[PDB]
Amino acid sequence: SDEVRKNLMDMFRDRQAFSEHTWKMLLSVCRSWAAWCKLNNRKWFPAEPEDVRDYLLYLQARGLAVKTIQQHLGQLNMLHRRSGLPRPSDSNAVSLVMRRIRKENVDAGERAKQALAFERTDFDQVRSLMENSDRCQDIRNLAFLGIAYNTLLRIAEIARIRVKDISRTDGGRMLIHIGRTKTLVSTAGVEKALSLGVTKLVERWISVSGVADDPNNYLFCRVRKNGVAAPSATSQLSTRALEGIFEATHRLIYGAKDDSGQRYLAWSGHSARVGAARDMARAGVSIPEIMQAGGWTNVNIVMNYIRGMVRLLED
Amino acid sequence: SDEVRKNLMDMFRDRQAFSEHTWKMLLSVCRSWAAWCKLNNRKWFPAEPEDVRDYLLYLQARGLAVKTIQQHLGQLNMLHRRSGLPRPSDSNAVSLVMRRIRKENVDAGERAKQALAFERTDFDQVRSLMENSDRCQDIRNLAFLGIAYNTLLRIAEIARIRVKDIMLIHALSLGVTKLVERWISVSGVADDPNNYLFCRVRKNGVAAPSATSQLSTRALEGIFEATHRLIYGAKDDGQRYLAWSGHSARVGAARDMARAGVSIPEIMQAGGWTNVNIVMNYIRNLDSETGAMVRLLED
Amino acid sequence: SDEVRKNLMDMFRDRQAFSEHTWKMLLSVCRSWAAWCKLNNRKWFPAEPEDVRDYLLYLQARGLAVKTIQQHLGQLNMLHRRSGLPRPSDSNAVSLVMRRIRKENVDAGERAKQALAFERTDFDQVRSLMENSDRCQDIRNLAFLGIAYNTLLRIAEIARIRVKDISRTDGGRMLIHIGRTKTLVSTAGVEKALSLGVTKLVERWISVSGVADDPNNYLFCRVRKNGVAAPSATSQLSTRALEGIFEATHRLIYGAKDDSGQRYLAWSGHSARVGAARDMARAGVSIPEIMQAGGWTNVNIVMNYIRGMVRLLED
Amino acid sequence: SDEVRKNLMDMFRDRQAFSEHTWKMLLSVCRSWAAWCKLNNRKWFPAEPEDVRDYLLYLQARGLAVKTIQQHLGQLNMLHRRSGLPRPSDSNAVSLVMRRIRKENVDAGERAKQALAFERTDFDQVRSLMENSDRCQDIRNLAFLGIAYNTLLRIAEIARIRVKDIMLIHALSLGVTKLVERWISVSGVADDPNNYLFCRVRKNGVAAPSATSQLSTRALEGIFEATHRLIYGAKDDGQRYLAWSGHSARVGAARDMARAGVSIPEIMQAGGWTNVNIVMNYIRNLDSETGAMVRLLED
DNA sequence: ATAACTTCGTATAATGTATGCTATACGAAGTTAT
DNA sequence: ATAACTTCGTATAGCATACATTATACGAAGTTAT
DNA sequence: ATAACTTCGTATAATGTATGCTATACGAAGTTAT
DNA sequence: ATAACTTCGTATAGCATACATTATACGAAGTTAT
Repeated sequence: SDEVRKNLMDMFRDRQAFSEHTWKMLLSVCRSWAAWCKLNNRKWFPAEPEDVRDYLLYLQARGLAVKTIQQHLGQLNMLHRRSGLPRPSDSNAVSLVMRRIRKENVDAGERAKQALAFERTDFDQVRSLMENSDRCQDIRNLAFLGIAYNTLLRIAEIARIRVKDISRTDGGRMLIHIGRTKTLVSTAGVEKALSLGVTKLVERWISVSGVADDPNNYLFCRVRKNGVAAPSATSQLSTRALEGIFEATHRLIYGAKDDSGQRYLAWSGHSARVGAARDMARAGVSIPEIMQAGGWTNVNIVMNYIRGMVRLLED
Repeated sequence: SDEVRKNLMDMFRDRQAFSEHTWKMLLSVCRSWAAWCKLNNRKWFPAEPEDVRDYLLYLQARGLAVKTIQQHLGQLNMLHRRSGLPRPSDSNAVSLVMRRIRKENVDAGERAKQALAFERTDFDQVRSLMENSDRCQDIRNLAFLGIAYNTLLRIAEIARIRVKDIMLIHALSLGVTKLVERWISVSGVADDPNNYLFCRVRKNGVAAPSATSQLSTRALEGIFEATHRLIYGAKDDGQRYLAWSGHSARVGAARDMARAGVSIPEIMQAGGWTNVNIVMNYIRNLDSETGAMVRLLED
Repeated sequence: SDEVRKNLMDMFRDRQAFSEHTWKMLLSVCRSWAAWCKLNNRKWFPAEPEDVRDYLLYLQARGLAVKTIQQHLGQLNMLHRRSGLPRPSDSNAVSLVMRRIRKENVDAGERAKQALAFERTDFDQVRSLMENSDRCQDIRNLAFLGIAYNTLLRIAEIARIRVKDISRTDGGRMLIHIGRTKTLVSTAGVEKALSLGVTKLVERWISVSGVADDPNNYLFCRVRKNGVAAPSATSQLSTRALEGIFEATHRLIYGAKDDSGQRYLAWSGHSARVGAARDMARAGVSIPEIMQAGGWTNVNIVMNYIRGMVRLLED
Repeated sequence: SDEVRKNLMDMFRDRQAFSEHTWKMLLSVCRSWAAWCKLNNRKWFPAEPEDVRDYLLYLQARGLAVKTIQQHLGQLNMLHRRSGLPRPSDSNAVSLVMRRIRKENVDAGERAKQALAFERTDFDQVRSLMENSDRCQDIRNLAFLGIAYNTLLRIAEIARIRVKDIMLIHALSLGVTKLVERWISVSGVADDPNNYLFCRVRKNGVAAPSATSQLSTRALEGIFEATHRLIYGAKDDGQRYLAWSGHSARVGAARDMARAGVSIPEIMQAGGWTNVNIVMNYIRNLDSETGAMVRLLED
């Protein structure tokens, strides 16, 4: 069909309308789906409902998580819907098997996971250890951890900060302007206040690195084995390296991980959010304020992160 | 008709897409609706709008709650979506009657009901009455109440509890932890970790632990009812919530939890709620909830 | 067209799906529109866009309010949409003239009106005067005014209360259950707490009237010239009489109205809402709580009811 | 084509359905889009999707804000709805590009701007500098600033103020009420109640009251700009908000109003807001607004 | 030679909610050991 | 017979997941100034 | 005979919000009295 | 000439009203136990 070829060419040509992560997973699912179709002598595009159902069961049988199985279906749905075609999910054979895959796996004990928490006590501990270091990598890392906990920003947002995005309060506290997040894409954006303590950690980093030479340099950059920073206004410190800082900091304090293979055995990119949430709840900060602080325009995710009547039952 | 044959095969093949409780309800609504169709000379499948409308009015006449009538329509809608057929709810007729039936029943003064509170005042009173009893069933029945009150767990949740899951149940009170021990002793459930914590107790007075079979939720409701009949005698003279039942401990738990005064999201995470709707409805007739105008008028 | 005849017959047959006020205005607009069409040799059903435009201009020229002109268009839109036909508003000639009618009238100084407020001071004043009366009509009236101010319920809701809808708190405060309102139609409904003061006023009314003989008797009923109440479980005290109480109470304290002809010269059915709102704001009750109290699931209307920097500009 | 002829006649007949400001913008967007179409050999009416898309990219290249590009599309959409024609926004192409253009400009670090605060610190400083001046314009300019700060009225609102509407303006400060009097005297606006409170003042130094003509909002913006140039000299070295302008007094008013600390719905009803969005954005970089985590970290 | 990355691919979390699904209710028929 | 349940059917109260992306998680392989 | 209604018809308020409409911004061309 | 504006065009920030009912507002005419 011609319309399908054009609808597809129009999405491609304007791929920037979507996140590059959306594109990477579109292709990754398509490889995986194409691979399966090839094994089974099956036509991979206009995907056929029954073929998709079998493929999802196949993923279930490979022991994959329910949310990953949902990702595959989702990308397949998108590809078709934007092609002008009906979704696999528009057929009962696929909608029904997806429920089934969910209900069975859940009933077998499968559960989504959460980032191990990075809380105030952790930050205070890491800070008391590292704040005496004159190594430039230690000063960067402490400043990062501090921003992460303070703001609840996601690692991709922290990496996108440039020097010029940093303003100030009357009191001297740093304010960081954030344009794009996962949930919002506007020119207003949001602004994030830093405590005087975290502000100092950041100032010290700016001072030792020299990132403020260009207002367009990214606040965070790499540091090579000789403690010399490498500011850049066109390449950012990768979110993988930001993950590494979290992981290195955990290892510093707790040693090496298991060889179990499981995720979330050490701090990760989302550890400061899970932990700042818990800390606010524990401090009696209001449920709306917690939401305000970590960009959430609704309860739920906060609830999962925050999870004794016995107090009452006694006299 | 082949596309409905396939769709019905799709349904049967992936039946595990829905709980067995869902299926029973679907089946129950279909029997009822088919029976009516025959009685009244109508074809039950595919459901035509004028017949569904008339059927809904018949259910109204029969005296059923708006929510019940919504169940019958919803199951009918499901039966048609998982065939290739159009939902009766999408006919203009059925849409209109359901608006009518809803506004018309509320006018007549129909009200949602909810579990008669089982509160501290009631738990202590029961504790008193059968604390110094040596009958196994009394010992089991105090343990159950203790857990239901203190945990706010639903009855299906409590039937699945196993002794290996144990005080912390995957947090209990002082005197509730002691009471669940006195049952555990006399019952002998500790013998297999994979035994269910609660099990039958027969007329001889001996307990029968089991890893394969759990106490039915009906039995657990029975414990609440028997505890009410014990005190207040044969159930009130033919409607609902005239004695305690499953949720009674949940409803009553929160009422004391708020009457004692503590954050609502503390209450919510107690029962595992995340949509305050329901917790508010349980707690609503308490003097702490009377709102700004009472506070202003009293000054 | 047959479909049109059936679509119309289906709406009629299930008219109970709509409020009887919706039906009364459907017919009232239809009379008015039919009358105009007849004057001008014009077919009134399937209404023709240009005919409708002329009719709205005609209403503007008769000096009617913008919201009444909108009511006429609205009922005409409903009639057609539920008939299966396109709305007059679906045509540019009608959408455009409606904007114009709004913008011009507003620009000429026309403004929507509000109920004159019935506030705490008014209630205290009326109460101090009438609470010494042994007339049964005075006891009813004081109890009504008190419920109206306490609950912010609308007059139709107050009239629909039956004795059995009245429960109690531990403290002794009356609670009234309300099923249907303007905004909601559910079997849960809402419940409304009464202060101890207002509760007493109500008890006294129950005692002198004898409305509690039947739990199905309406709380409020008529009282004849000899002070004998007439409880009923099938006829309610009309909302027009409830309006009269408000108007009689105003006259008692302030005397007769102007002969200007304007609305809102004395208290009315909505006077207790406008006034309880103002009182809460003035007392620093939270904006969300005000909303909670008068059934509003959103700000705006509260704002209009609640309407010196100079405090700040001075030292 | 006759149905578009009628629809365009519908538009012209009921033109008062839209403000003249709306019409100017519509006209401005149409000229621009027609000019482009000719330059690039495309038909400007009816707008085909691929051409609108290319036109939107051209606007991006031209360096315009996402909000500007939304204006051009919106006016084009209006032009097509009030004809019988389909909105270009409803083509898949245009939908995609607008997503792209938006995400792509935010990436590049484009930011909404807003009026440079005019706050107490600034009002007192200006008061100082031209309080003891006897030039009419200085006396008028202090009165205007006084009102703008104290009322938070928009400039179009202030141009329409008449002396019969007057201190209460259908509430002013002590020293602002005094300053508006000293202008009223020297100006002689009190002479006709239907004179506008603010009027021109010519190079000779005499005022010209008028009931028919008001000060343009451009003049009122001019008062803000002249007051900035007076102090800080020729405007900052080619973009926006480098001096005060219309809303400057509004933005600056709330900043002090919150820095001084008072309820946000008090602030909102001051300026006539009812959607906190904007008031929050003005007040946001103040130490009182730094949120729970700063409060927690500082302990 | 190696610290400290980057780039990459599979894997999976997260982002809000309305009404479609799944719970409890409870009279009562059925079942089994005492 | 019957206590003390289980299974059932159908009433009614009460949760949680499908939807369309966009983000992180983490081992591994390539990179580059020391 | 009349208080205290009821019923009724025209008239109009109210009920929530998203993005379509209407504001301000500001360089600059045009205008008029000094 | 030029101060001190107004009119303009096009940029960008910021409100408010169309949508589908459902309710009240109030004078007037009919009603009914005193």
